[PDB]
Amino acid sequence: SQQFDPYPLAMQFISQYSPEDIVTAQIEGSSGALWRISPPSRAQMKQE
Amino acid sequence: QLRREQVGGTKASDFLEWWVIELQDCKADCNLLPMVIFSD
Amino acid sequence: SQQFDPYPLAMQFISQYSPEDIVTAQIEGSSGALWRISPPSRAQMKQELYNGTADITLRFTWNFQRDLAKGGTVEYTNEKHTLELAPNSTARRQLAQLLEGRPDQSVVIPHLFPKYIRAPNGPEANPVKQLQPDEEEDYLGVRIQLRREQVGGTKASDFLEWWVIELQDCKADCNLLPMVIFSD
Repeated sequence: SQQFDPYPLAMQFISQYSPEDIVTAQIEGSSGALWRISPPSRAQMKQE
Repeated sequence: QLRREQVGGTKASDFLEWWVIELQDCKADCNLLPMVIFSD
Repeated sequence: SQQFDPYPLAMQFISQYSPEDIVTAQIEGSSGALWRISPPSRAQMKQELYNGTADITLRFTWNFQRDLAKGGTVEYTNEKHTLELAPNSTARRQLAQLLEGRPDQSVVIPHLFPKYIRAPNGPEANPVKQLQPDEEEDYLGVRIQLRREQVGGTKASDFLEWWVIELQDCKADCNLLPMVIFSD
């Protein structure tokens, strides 16, 4: 709320929601799986 | 970004690939992307 | 409509639907992903495909996801076409040969790809009974093939495999399979 306090529309929107009703999703960036693509489709990707 | 890892021969298929994405302006949690969502 | 104009049942069925209510799904044939199977399970596949006694099944399943914001309750409509393979028949032996690593071997499974499908408001995307009266001989055939790519040692696990399927009678769009579906 402090971060978005100057703005009126943002402030009313955030005020509308309870604190235990908003969640932060800490999606990992690097923790992915192997990229699986057939070599022909990857070559076509690069060429296109 | 794309990460490679040699295994082992064909050139491009010769080794493992995966993808790493990170936020544009990251200081210390570069390996993490927050996403705030409001659920009614 | 012109293509199916002589037939009465087909003509009434097509007339029933609006032109902006039927869609063609240009599912790609060759643009697949790597076939991932554990080496023991692939070896067991090949061995059971050669020296098997019980018939082995082979199923082709379609599944349509429709937008749920337009009303309607069921959100997925799916159905499968199951084809049996009797032991030592030509197709099963052909597949067992296919897994051997031949460079340009191919197999043809007759009557597997139902071209015209219907997607009702229920979870049964049955193939149109009418446009394909035979219901088993009107299904298109599918040419299956396996592609290898050397990497690099164990022989069979030494290199990448994926599968490419294409329509039985293809002239220029061989890398594409159309699938016309009527949605109520």
